[PDB]
Amino acid sequence: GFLGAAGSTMGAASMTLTVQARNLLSAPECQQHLLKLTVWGIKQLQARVLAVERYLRDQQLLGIWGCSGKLICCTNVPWNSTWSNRNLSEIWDNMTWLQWDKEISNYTQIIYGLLEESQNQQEKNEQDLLAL
Amino acid sequence: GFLGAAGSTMGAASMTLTVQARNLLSRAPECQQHLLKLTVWGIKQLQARVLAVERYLRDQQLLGIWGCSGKLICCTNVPWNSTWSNRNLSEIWDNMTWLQWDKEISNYTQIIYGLLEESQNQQEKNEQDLLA
Amino acid sequence: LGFLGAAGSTMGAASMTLTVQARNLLSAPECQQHLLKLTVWGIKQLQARVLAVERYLRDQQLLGIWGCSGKLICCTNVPWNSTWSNRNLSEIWDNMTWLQWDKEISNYTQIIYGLLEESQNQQEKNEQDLLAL
Amino acid sequence: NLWVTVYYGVPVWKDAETTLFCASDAKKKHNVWATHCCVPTDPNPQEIHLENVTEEFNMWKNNMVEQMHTDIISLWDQSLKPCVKLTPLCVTLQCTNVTNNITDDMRGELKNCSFNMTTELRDKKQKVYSLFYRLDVVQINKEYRLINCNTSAITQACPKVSFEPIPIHYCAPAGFAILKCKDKKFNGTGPCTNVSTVQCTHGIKPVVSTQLLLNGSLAEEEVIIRSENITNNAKNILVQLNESVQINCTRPNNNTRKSIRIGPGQWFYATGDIIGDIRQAHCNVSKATWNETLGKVVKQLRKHFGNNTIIRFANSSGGDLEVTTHSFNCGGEFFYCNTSGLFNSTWISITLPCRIKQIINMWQRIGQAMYAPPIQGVIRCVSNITGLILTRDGGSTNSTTETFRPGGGDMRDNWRSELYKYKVVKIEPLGVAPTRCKR
Amino acid sequence: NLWVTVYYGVPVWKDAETTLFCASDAKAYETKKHNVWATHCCVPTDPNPQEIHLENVTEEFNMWKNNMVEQMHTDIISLWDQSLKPCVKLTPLCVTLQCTNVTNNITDDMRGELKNCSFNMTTELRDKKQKVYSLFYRLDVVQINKEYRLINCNTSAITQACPKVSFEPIPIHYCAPAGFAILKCKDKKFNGTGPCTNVSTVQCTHGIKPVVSTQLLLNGSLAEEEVIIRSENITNNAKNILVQLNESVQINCTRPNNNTRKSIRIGPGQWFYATGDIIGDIRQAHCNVSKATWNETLGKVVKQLRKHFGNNTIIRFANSSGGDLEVTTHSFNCGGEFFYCNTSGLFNSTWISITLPCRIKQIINMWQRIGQAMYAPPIQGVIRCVSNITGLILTRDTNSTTETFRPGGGDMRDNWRSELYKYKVVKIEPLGVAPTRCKR
Amino acid sequence: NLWVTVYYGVPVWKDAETTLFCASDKKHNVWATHCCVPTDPNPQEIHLENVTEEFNMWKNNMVEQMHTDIISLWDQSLKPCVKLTPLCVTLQCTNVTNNITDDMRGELKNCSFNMTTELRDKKQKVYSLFYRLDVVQINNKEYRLINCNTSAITQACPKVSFEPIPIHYCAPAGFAILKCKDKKFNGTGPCTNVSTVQCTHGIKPVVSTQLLLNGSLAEEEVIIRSENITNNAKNILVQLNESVQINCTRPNNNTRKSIRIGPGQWFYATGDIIGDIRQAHCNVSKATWNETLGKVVKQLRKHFGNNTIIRFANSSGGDLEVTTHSFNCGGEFFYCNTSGLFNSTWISITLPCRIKQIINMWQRIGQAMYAPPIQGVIRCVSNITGLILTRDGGSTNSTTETFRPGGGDMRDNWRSELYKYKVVKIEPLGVAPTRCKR
Ligand SMILES: *[C@@H]1O[C@H](CO)[C@@H](O[C@@H]2O[C@H](CO)[C@@H](O[C@@H]3O[C@H](CO[C@H]4O[C@H](CO[C@H]5O[C@H](CO)[C@@H](O)[C@H](O)[C@@H]5O)[C@@H](O)[C@H](O[C@H]5O[C@H](CO)[C@@H](O)[C@H](O)[C@@H]5O)[C@@H]4O)[C@@H](O)[C@H](O[C@H]4O[C@H](CO)[C@@H](O)[C@H](O)[C@@H]4O[C@H]4O[C@H](CO)[C@@H](O)[C@H](O)[C@@H]4O[C@H]4O[C@H](CO)[C@@H](O)[C@H](O)[C@@H]4O)[C@@H]3O)[C@H](O)[C@H]2NC(C)=O)[C@H](O)[C@H]1NC(C)=O
Ligand SMILES: *[C@@H]1O[C@H](CO)[C@@H](O[C@@H]2O[C@H](CO)[C@@H](O[C@@H]3O[C@H](CO[C@H]4O[C@H](CO)[C@@H](O)[C@H](O)[C@@H]4O)[C@@H](O)[C@H](O[C@H]4O[C@H](CO)[C@@H](O)[C@H](O)[C@@H]4O)[C@@H]3O)[C@H](O)[C@H]2NC(C)=O)[C@H](O)[C@H]1NC(C)=O
Ligand SMILES: *[C@@H]1O[C@H](CO)[C@@H](O[C@@H]2O[C@H](CO)[C@@H](O[C@@H]3O[C@H](CO[C@H]4O[C@H](CO)[C@@H](O)[C@H](O)[C@@H]4O)[C@@H](O)[C@H](O[C@H]4O[C@H](CO)[C@@H](O)[C@H](O)[C@@H]4O)[C@@H]3O)[C@H](O)[C@H]2NC(C)=O)[C@H](O)[C@H]1NC(C)=O
Ligand SMILES: *[C@@H]1O[C@H](CO)[C@@H](O)[C@H](O)[C@H]1NC(C)=O
Ligand SMILES: *[C@@H]1O[C@H](CO)[C@@H](O)[C@H](O)[C@H]1NC(C)=O
Ligand SMILES: *[C@@H]1O[C@H](CO)[C@@H](O)[C@H](O)[C@H]1NC(C)=O
Ligand SMILES: *[C@@H]1O[C@H](CO)[C@@H](O)[C@H](O)[C@H]1NC(C)=O
Ligand SMILES: *[C@@H]1O[C@H](CO)[C@@H](O)[C@H](O)[C@H]1NC(C)=O
Ligand SMILES: *[C@@H]1O[C@H](CO)[C@@H](O)[C@H](O)[C@H]1NC(C)=O
Ligand SMILES: *[C@@H]1O[C@H](CO)[C@@H](O)[C@H](O)[C@H]1NC(C)=O
Repeated sequence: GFLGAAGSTMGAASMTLTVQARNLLSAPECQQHLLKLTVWGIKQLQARVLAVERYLRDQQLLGIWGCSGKLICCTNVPWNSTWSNRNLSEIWDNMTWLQWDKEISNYTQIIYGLLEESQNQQEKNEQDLLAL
Repeated sequence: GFLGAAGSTMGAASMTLTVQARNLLSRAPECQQHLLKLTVWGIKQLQARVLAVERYLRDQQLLGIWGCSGKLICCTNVPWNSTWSNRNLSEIWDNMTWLQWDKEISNYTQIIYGLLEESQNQQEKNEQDLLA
Repeated sequence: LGFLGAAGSTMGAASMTLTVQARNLLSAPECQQHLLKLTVWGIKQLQARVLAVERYLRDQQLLGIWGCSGKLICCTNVPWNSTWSNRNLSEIWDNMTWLQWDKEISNYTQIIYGLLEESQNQQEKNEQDLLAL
Repeated sequence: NLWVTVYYGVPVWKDAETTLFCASDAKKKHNVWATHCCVPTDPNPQEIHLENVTEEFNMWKNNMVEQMHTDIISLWDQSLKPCVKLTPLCVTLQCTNVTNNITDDMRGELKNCSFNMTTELRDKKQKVYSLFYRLDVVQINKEYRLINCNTSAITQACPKVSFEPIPIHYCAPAGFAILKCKDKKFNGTGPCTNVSTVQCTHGIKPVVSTQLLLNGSLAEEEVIIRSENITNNAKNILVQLNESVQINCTRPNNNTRKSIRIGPGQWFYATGDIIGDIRQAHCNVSKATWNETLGKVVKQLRKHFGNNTIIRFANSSGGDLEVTTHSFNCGGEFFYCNTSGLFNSTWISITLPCRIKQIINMWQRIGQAMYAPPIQGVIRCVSNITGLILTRDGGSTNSTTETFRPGGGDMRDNWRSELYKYKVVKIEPLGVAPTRCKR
Repeated sequence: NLWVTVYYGVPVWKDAETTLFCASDAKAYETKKHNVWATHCCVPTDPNPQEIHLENVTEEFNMWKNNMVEQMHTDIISLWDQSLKPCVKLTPLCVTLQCTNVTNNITDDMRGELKNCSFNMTTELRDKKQKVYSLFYRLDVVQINKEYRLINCNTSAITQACPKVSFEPIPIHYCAPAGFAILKCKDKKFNGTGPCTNVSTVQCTHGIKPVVSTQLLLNGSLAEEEVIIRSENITNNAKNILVQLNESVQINCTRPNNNTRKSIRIGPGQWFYATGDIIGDIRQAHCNVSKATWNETLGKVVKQLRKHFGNNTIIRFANSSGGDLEVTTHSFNCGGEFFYCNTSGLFNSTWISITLPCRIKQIINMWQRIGQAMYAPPIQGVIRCVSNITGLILTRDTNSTTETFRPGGGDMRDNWRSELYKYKVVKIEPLGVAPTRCKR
Repeated sequence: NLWVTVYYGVPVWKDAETTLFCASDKKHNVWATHCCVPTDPNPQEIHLENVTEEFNMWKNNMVEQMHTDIISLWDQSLKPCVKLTPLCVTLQCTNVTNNITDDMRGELKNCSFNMTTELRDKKQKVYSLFYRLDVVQINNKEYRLINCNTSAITQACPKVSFEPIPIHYCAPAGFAILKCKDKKFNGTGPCTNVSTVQCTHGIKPVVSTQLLLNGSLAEEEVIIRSENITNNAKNILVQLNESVQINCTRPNNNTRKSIRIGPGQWFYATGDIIGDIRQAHCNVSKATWNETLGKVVKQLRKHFGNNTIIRFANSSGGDLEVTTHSFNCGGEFFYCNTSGLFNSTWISITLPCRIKQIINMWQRIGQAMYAPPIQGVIRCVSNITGLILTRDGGSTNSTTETFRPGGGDMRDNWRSELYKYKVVKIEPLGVAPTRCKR
């Protein structure tokens, strides 16, 4: 079930990441009438184009942050108590991922900026180390 | 030599796999003027281009999920079954046309794909747990 | 600094801004309904969007071919040829901009790309055989 | 000591407005909806129950409703677009009454007109004779014209095209999901407990009607009243019933059709003579069924207005025929039925006369009128009344008695009846959370 | 213990349908601007295409079910209609005509085949009218009861084709979209359906000329140097037989009358192009086929035809069965005008210089649809056209010893099936697996 | 020991030609309706430190697109409007001599005709006023509309506004718009002060000829730009650093009649004029105009020689659209006589105007638009921001050089506002050697 994990706790929900990932990118008579209805043709085509663009934006971010290739990545940015002052048991104390997300909300943009800078500094450092 | 040679040794095929991958991806203002007026042909061509993109991405996503992205040939941890094929390397690798054999495995292909995803799901968890 | 703020900057310093260009490249219902009815215009925009995706993917596939996908900075096993450039390392990373560099070696772009492709295929085959045992 | 971890594929979503796909059962032909809503629905709905999930629904702000309204009108126009124009027929008519087999009820309602119109060749003229209903023809200065001559163009619907409602399923695009509220006795807005996820909605038949709602859902276990604001007398009230009320609608007259060549390759379909006696169209409603059903509604209205408040119904309101009467598309012809016999009671079989009209401004917009070809033979429809659209005629200092009227001139509110339980959300797979690991 | 290995690319494919795109090469500017096939196959061809010789690949090529043919057919229909959109309607001409015979310097063979008609028609202004004169071919005019009308008036509105638009076959190439490939059967004697070993792959087909004809196939391939008979099912009388010849037979068609054109204003931006008046004597249109060549060619067909019948049975040829003009005569479109030639002179023999008279028609139903009509503008001067007969469409229908074959028409799809009999479209599917010596 | 490394996200661009998508900040305005996408409330101009770049206004692809798209919008605007085909009939016209100033006798005609009514069988008698520029004689009283022999006439829908509204052109992703900030940039060559923007400034789609209206001013000094300053076959675009105010009017108090041309359709006819008949005209301040020409001359002296004997003269002969100044004021179409502006040799001004209702919106022919009458009196004020001039060819080394105003493609108006912008594409992969090896 695609959103079967919707009621799951954040911890439990980690085991369904794959089903959602697959769903995100999921008759001659139908083709003939859809093409004639120029507007329906375009509306459906636009939807398909957008789905691709959204998919790619998420993949690019995982690339930029150094998390590509995995559904789960650890980073090198420490957690700030400002974003959330809950402890580990509290974060996973039967909270629905969705509820937790509602609590973080606006702090998301900050986190992404930190991840992006961290990865770029890391690549420079690795380039220099490889040269040595 | 887009298809190389279907009749060549399965391992021989390695030499042209880069070529096959590159050939999956594709200025006269006049063609543009005609297609914009030719609305139905404009839509059919956009649909064809969108399809090619979607097919490409679905395969890449799948390699990603399986943990086989970033490489042409991936070794995985799924045991081979005698119910799919019961032949040694002389018979099934060095003396086979890719196409005839591809057809026989098709029955069992979806089984294999599900197994590949699960193996990777387990590996990602194990790596996150090891990195305390 | 800004999106192309580093455009006139020395090549070395400008390397620390690569994140922004990489991201920018992939970035009112009443209006949408009007423009939807206007079929030709709508087709022009779809074509523009489809091409933008195609160009993006072309570049990503190519980094994949060269085997350094996921990085903004790629290191290789292919040496630099004096034929391509006989400039001083000081000149290459300093006292020049990327705009200047690009036009100076534009003649060899395709050479380098072919060499990088060959290098990667050789590396993967060797890895396949080393793991085998 | 926790560090940032990024997770892709987290079960998180946010409200969104997108384009849905039109899908239908994979099985007749020449039906506008079945032909164009071409995507098949063979798999059973993948309804996934969400355990311990609370979500807020708001039918009055639902964009699925707006989307159906827009698409239905658009599709309607595409269906009629390639059909013959009747603009060549907007000529002075010579008309007399039909006096043949006339009863008192239809006296003066059916009128016999003749006129000079074109032929295959542009040099010739022909005189033809057709019947019209009084509602379509206006007197000028025996001299008449069609009413849709000064404000609009008239086109004829193609005789091969059916407008019979068939089930439509709306399906989400990848990246989106439809959340379904299964709470029983759910009121138009607020949180739902029994929430499930589906890829497509329940099939909906795009039935067009005024005043009474037909062939929809039955409100589960009881009469349910839904409104945007019950207090505000400017809002419509949608009431769903838990018993179907059977209504039989008949157009007893046996018609024949005449095919006339208006021009090269073009045809006009005219109403020919009636064979047999002339009678008024009408609909039958069971007396007891209606009386008990209405009483159930009244009890539910007192639930919100008080046990010392008298509820009375009034017979419609003044206005255009399209809103003062109950409109059907029965058999493909358009009936305009008088509901005064249904809404004349005070709380502390029934036959409805109907008139027939052929030139229809089906949508509220003006400038495009469709001419309904006549249907030969005799028409009979049997249908289920599944709900009411009521207006509370409030705004006065009379706490003692409230007056209700049937009403509603906007089809938009008809789709709200079936779509009240669905919501569309967008999936947001990237989530960030801390844990005990770091690079 | 060989385990699953995942391969990104694999040299494999499956049969598939996909939309193909068109490319062509106009060799001159007018063609680029006014040739219908040139304006709508804008994309230039590959200056140097390659053919890849797959080895030890045996594949099935079913021409009768080939989607590639179906696309060519629907595409030509759409293209034909598109070219007529921005053209003058002749609705104003669907009027009563007053007609007499053309009796001036006319051979008896043409007597009654050409009429002199006049009518009242509109002018630049809505109020004023003019009387005009033109000639019509007998086929397009029907007597109503000296009053006549055009034949299309009781069925459909007619549109005049734009006067400088050219509908003339040029080589057309079909090209695969990325992810797809076109396979060819190079087997010299490859019979329509069933496997072959000589299989190669190309990006685009060779050029095909979209020549429209109804009985004899013109300007196609020459059967890989042997006479070849192909059909879906030889046994079933309901199937057509496509016969390809190993040499061409020339057919010389002429419309000898010297025509002129009259340009008539019918409205503010609307012109009608009328047929004018014939200069010089009036003669019948006709086509010449070498008699000896035709005999010999037909005999070769008979020899091969008997391969699937008794060795000493009688092969009888006969003329067309009843049907419409488009079916029973040879529809030949050349020089800008439509000829309907009588082919009975080609099929009047029993086995064990031929002059074919022709008719001219201006009102056309190209695809056998009757919801439209087209009017062909007249061509001034004299038309002379020499074509190559490359194949035939024949129908075979307990006479243990004698069988009868007749020429006949059919769906235009058949012309394209013949030229495209050797091509197949497949989809490439890069992923696959194998058991090999490695673990993660 | 240097190795090839690859950098993705390198700030390098190449010249490119791509489609721009249009955005802008009444509801019946054709441009506002099309460029309905909102703009950035605060566009961010990024100055590029130490970047030199070459611009060429005469080959600017942005100009070509503006031209193509504006034509399309006019066609889309008219596409759903009522055709006037039924009015192409013999007209019965009179002289209209009542209360007419003597100097314009003959400009108006009063014509009657037999028009169909909503019912197809019945006919009606119609009276309407016309300008002599639209109505042409057949072979004394019998006239027809001029386009009865060439094209269908479509009337404009009366509710649609064609008032220029600023339009901003924005780059699609992957592209950027570069602009010159240098003052006194003459259009072809490197500029030193270069910024990058997401969108251009707002450009009003003003359609006019000879004198450019409601544009930008040239900083602090007149700039003369041309593809080739010594080629008499090229036009010269002169941008002023001061505006000149011009007051235009159509003084006649008009009325609108609307008649039942057919079912669901209305035709807009000019009815009787309420007052006296007077000519349309434009006022140009005399002293300001004299100063304006002197400034232009100073810059011409720099290009052609300090002998500075220069003569201005009126336009060449030709069609009304090219020889007179043309503009749309209040929705009406005016053609004005500019000879009064070019009568001096160097070493208030009233311009009479005429009104025309059947308009060829662009230089192409075969389609025409009918401008419905506007009631009341029309008056507007606009700014002259630049001029289009042609240097006459002829004998060389003339002591006196000659310049005359004139027209040209509409592209030339748009080249003015867009002279400073260029579109480039970003190409993110750069390759350079360094010390790092795998
Ligand atoms: C299958 O494939 C084959 C190819 O293998 C296709 O066959 C080709 O089809 C095309 C298209 O129809 C033909 O093109 C046109 O040909 C005509 C005529 O030229 C041919 O005939 C000449 C005959 O004259 C000689 O013999 C007669 C015998 O009766 C005799 O009476 C006469 O006095 C004279 O002795 C041949 O001479 C000519 O050359 C040949 O002979 C050579 C011998 O040595 C040989 O070497 C050659 O190879 C060749 O065989 C040829 O066979 C052309 O006139 C026509 O050209 C048009 O365009 C040009 C370019 O501008 C223009 O100058 C021409 O005047 C002409 O345009 C005018 O006429 C048009 C009507 O034809 C009209 O529509 C235009 O608007 C225009 O009219 C204007 O100008 C006139 C000027 O006088 C003016 O008065 C008007 O008012 C107006 O302003 C084309 O080239 C090919 O010829 C034909 N190939 C063969 C071998 O037949 C076949 O179609 C395909 N099959 C199918 C079903 O599609
Ligand atoms: C609520 O839902 C109900 C139930 O679906 C709707 O009522 C039905 O409406 C349909 C459509 O009008 C009715 O179907 C029609 O029946 C006609 C009578 O058929 C006779 O002949 C057949 C044999 O051929 C016998 O089996 C049958 O018993 C009868 O003796 C047919 O003639 C109709 O077909 C004609 O029109 C179609 C176009 O629609 C053409 O394609 C055909 O060729 C032909 O000319 C048609 O099949 C159905 O009978 C009704 N059911 C009931 C119980 O009455 C309500 O209308 C709906 N309510 C609302 C408001 O929408
Ligand atoms: C260069 O730039 C100038 C300045 O913008 C342009 O000139 C303006 O053009 C507009 C459009 O024609 C003029 O606006 C019109 O004014 C008419 C008069 O209104 C007076 O009375 C009202 C009373 O309520 C006052 O509010 C108002 O301020 C005035 O005192 C109105 O009647 C017009 O509205 C009608 O027509 C429009 C047509 O689009 C309809 O949409 C409306 O519903 C209504 O029927 C309109 O508002 C403006 O006054 C002009 N200003 C000046 C200084 O001239 C130039 O045209 C431009 N140059 C070029 C070449 O385009
Ligand atoms: C939900 O569904 C169950 C089973 O159908 C029912 O018992 C219950 O009353 C419903 N309402 C809730 C629990 O929200
Ligand atoms: C029920 O519907 C009324 C409509 O007037 C609304 O005001 C009220 O908030 C709704 N209650 C809930 C949350 O079900
Ligand atoms: C040869 O052609 C006949 C004609 O119908 C067909 O039946 C037969 O299968 C063909 N044989 C092959 C395999 O080519
Ligand atoms: C061909 O047609 C005959 C009947 O004429 C039939 O018996 C036979 O089975 C058919 N063969 C094929 C190809 O199915
Ligand atoms: C021509 O064909 C007939 C058979 O129809 C044959 O009898 C005759 O001998 C042939 N003539 C030639 C050219 O040999
Ligand atoms: C009056 O009519 C004469 C023709 O008889 C014409 O020459 C003159 O210009 C007309 N005057 C006006 C004001 O139209
Ligand atoms: C300005 O004009 C001079 C000639 O006087 C020319 O050399 C220079 O390149 C031009 N510069 C620009 C930006 O047009």
